[PDB]
Amino acid sequence: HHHLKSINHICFSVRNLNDSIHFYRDILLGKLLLTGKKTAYFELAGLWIALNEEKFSYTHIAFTIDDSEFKYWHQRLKDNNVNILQSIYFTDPDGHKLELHTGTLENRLNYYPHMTFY
Amino acid sequence: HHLKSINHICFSVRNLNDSIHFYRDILLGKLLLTGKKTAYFELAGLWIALNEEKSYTHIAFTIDDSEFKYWHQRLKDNNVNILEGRVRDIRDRQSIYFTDPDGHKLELHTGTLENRLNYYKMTFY
Repeated sequence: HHHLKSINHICFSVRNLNDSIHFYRDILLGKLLLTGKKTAYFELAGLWIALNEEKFSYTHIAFTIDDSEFKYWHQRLKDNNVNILQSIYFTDPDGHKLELHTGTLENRLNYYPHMTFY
Repeated sequence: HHLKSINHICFSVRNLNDSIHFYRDILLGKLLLTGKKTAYFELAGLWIALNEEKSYTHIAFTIDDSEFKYWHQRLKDNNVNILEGRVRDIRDRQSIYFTDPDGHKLELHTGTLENRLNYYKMTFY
């Protein structure tokens, strides 16, 4: 009893809202829901993302894709000049670190001997 | 051809034991795995990886209205760094803003995306 229920949304600061809208809505195929003065809201991978215009290495957000889609995503990111760093590692136009994976994190947990599993 | 779901989020932290206490004891997540400089948790259905390493972003979780006071008191009782929100965010049981031991800003909210959309009803797509 008493648990946080779910993720509610993520918020990212961005230098240029138009560049970020083409990245999230066209290259990553998220749904644009609303725009305002210096803001945009998307639904992407079931997650509300809020971008805030204000004209780094200590966090990343990873997303799951169908493994049969891996070549489609790698080619899509490559052919849209995305900064690329089975798994794909990349950034958005501001440098926020993102990743695509074709397996759950739990399935990696099953992969890993001197670690301690709970 | 759509991304399916969130896989996990990762944060770098200065002190793994202090972050385990924050995400697992205070926020009631579950510790799933540790390695020399690493810990993984499940929190609110989300997998969180922490990497020990000796603003531009925030992450928000949903809580029920009926649990707002429980959470606000729990964070205060644990000396968590609480940040100011809008006027009436506390009294109207809307939002709590705070940070983890490293400064990563987090939020608890009782309202969803549809509630925010209805509320704003800016350009609506």
